[PDB]
Amino acid sequence: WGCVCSGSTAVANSHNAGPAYCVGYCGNNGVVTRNANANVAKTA
Repeated sequence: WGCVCSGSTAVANSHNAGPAYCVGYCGNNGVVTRNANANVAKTA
């Protein structure tokens, strides 16, 4: 189960995806962050 969110846990699981899929919820923090997120899921 690889699901990350750039806010809270309630929203993190709200979207989710799966152990086979990788999702990285980003915002207006920076391009780097948008990548770090997907990095935590893609690996999860």
